[PDB]
Amino acid sequence: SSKYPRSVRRCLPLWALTLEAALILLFYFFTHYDQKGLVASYQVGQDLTVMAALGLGFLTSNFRRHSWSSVAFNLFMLALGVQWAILLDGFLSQKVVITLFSIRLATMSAMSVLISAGAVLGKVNLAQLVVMVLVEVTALGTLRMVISNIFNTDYHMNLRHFYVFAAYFGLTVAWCLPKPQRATIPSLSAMLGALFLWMFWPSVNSPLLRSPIQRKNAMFNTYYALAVSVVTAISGSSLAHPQRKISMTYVHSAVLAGGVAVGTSCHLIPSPWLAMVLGLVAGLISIGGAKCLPVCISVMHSIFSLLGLLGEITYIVLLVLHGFQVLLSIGELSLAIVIALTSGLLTGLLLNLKIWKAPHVAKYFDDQVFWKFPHLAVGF
Amino acid sequence: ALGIKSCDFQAARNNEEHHTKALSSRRLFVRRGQPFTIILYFRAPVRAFLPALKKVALTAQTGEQPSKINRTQATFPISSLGDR
Amino acid sequence: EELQDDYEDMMEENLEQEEYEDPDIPESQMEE
Amino acid sequence: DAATSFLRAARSGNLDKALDHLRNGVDINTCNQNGLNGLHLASKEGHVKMVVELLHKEIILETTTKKGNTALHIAALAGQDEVVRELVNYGANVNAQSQKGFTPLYMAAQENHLEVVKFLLENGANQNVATEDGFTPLAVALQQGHENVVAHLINYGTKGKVRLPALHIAARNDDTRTAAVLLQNDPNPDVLSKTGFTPLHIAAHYENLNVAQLLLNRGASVNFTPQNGITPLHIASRRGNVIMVRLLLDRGAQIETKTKDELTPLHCAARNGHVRISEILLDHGAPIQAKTKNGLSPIHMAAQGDHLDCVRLLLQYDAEIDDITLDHLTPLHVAAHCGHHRVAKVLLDKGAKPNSRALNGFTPLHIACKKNHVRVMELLLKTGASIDAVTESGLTPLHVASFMGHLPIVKNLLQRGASPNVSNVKVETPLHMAARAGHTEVAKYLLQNKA
Ligand SMILES: CC(C)CCC[C@@H](C)[C@H]1CC[C@H]2[C@@H]3CC=C4C[C@@H](O)CC[C@]4(C)[C@H]3CC[C@]12C
Repeated sequence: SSKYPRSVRRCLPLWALTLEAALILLFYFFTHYDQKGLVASYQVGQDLTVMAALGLGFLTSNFRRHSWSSVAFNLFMLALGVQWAILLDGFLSQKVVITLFSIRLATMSAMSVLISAGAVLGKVNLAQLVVMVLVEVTALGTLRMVISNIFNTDYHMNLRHFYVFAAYFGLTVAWCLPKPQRATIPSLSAMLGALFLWMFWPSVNSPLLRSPIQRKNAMFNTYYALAVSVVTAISGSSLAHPQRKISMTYVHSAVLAGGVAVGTSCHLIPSPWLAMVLGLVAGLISIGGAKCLPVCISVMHSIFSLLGLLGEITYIVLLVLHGFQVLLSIGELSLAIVIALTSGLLTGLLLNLKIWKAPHVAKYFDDQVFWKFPHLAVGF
Repeated sequence: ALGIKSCDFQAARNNEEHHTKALSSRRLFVRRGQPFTIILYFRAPVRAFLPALKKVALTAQTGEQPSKINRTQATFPISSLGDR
Repeated sequence: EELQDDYEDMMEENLEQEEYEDPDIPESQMEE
Repeated sequence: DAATSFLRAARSGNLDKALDHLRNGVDINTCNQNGLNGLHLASKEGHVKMVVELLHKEIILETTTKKGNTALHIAALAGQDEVVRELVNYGANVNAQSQKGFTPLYMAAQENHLEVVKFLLENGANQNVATEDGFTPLAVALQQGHENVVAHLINYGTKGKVRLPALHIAARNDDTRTAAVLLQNDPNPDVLSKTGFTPLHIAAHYENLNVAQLLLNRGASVNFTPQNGITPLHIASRRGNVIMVRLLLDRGAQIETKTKDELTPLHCAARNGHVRISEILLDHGAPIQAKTKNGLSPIHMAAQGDHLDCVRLLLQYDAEIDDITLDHLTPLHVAAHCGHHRVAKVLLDKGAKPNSRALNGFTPLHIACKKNHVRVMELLLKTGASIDAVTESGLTPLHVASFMGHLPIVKNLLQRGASPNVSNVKVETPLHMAARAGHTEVAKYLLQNKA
């Protein structure tokens, strides 16, 4: 088939405008409005927004000729995902009352999709990413509602599983795609994104904590675990590389190792030494995954999935201290992984449809497929 | 409506083209890798050529136990997109 | 493979211009 | 409805439906509202068989779209390698320019189509042709970050067309369809390669009778002599292509044409031992006594190649058995030099003089003894060759053999009654030569004899 991209002049605008019109109509029909800590509560959601846009958009900008698409497509996906998540958490957890807390939770739902998209960025166009956003937000909401119905937990509190759900969903969608690199300046921009993610990840580890002391302890644990993980990741990178040099690409994701490791249990860790130990173990596991997983597509997504699983395991280990609860939590994790993989299969089969006008496999990771550039021959 | 009346293998012409005319003028002797011509005769006039072409395939077999893995059996359609 | 003969150098080597020339009439003088 | 359906079939690659439409009477040069004919759509979608069939049905190859794009432009932008190769094989202009000045190489370079870029460069695409904005393929490749395309464009530079012309390629494969399309487009059957050879030369080399007949019927020169002087008849005679030789002779090929080294087609036939070709050329009037720059007649060439039956046929056609080169070498001298005792037997049985003298006085016996050719030696001594003949320097065959250290030759010469006490111009016996060359065994057999 032709390696020259098909015109999306009718598909993409119609798709995006119809989506926006439908969202506006649903907001009109189903959403409704409504102090001292107004700015303080706004800042947590703002920090999540800063992470979702800047850190996640630039973290994947490391590709040589795909930085524009990474950043701008992440922005588009965030804008769509927050609106759709507001509507979906409204529908599955009751009209929809819009508060800053609801915007914060919808932002978390959007960041789940934004994390998943890193495994597929450079291999899809904007319409495929729209489909991925819609289906993944719906699947995450369905998983949370199922957990709320079965295990009698709160719908909003079930959003803790979003690391492991995002990792396995992204891996599955990437596995379904057809089968197919760095530059210095995009690497520095990706480092900017990784630094913002690393700096504000304590805001990821406590949006859903109502109590102040729980937020305090979780934030402290995330901060110290992230510091330890940064040191371990930078130092051990030379071991897990053929040329014995530090890999910037490895550092960009392995900095977040401790934050993911303590993500679901930072509120239950009682002393900073335990969080520091967990950050160290996360860094060592990151070294091992970098050195061993490529032997057995995105390796960084693979070690992210392993680290999310490890965070769930350490939550299981800690939850006993603070065996039927073990069985219930293992069933919860297994259900989360099963739903993530199944919805990832469905999303990948939907993405493989011809009508999406997906880029040719010879044109992966290239901004010229989607973006205007000067002095190019256009059309036939 | 796609019944076959007869098939002419054109042994004389093909044997002349395939340098086997000394062998026979009645039996079809052909050499591999080079095309030969046959004429298929239908009992009734063929109304629509393209659906009829979609309806017909050819099979060549050699030996007592022909199979694809032995390359002793090949099934191919009648189309201009065939591998010559 | 199967397309090297489409190039001018390979065709030149295939046509063997040296085979149409009188190479030499060697004597190999016994003395020196 | 019919033209639109034909264009849809061309887009989808439905060759059967498109061929049915063309049989019905649809104009093959019809195009859509964008100016894309069936060839353009097939080149876009990479349908190689459809492209080939439409070229065979006489579609205008250089038809441009409303944007000035030829089929090669569209195949290069779409990255259809096989379509690009096929279009170039049928005579697509690799340096064609659209309305905005884009070339196929520019389109391939901007789309990071490395294989298309390399193929176009090998086919003479000029990378210096700029667009109306002044951009080159290198410039757009640099702007888009296509590092491999940039590297290949720099490394190629201005080397030029290293592929053969398309008609030479067609003649090499005996492909009459592509040659017919090419000659319909370009009516010159004598297109020159960089080496100076016509497609008729290639057809004669491979004995491609069909394309040779087509080229000759379209006005190819049967007598095209390049600078080296190698006509197609020379090539066909050298390669042993009997049917090509007959065809070329029937179309007016000259029998007496000489190459740069004054080789006739009979020289080439005799050099490689082609008896039937030599007989055909002789029956057409080829001079059997023609000489090269070194004075070699065809019997010399046949003796040089150990071509016994060619020597027999030349002798039957009244070739001079004692013809000499500029070094006064007879065919018997050549047969002795190369060790061909069968050729020597045929020559001696037909009356060749066994004691012919070369420039330095060497007989065939001297040359056989020099090169350790014992069978030629016994054959010559069996047919009255002088065992005591001397050269201008007074060298006997025993002298030569002792200097070269050929023990069997020395043994046979002394057993047949050669005196070991002969002397050179300087008083130097065979024992002197053996001592000087340090041949201990030859000297020992000499001393055990009467030396
Ligand atoms: C519903 C059951 C009981 C009976 C239905 C059978 C009828 C509808 C089917 C069975 C076999 C069919 C026929 C099979 C073959 C041909 C040849 C084709 O070139 C024209 C149509 C024709 C002639 C078909 C017409 C429809 C047909 C007669």
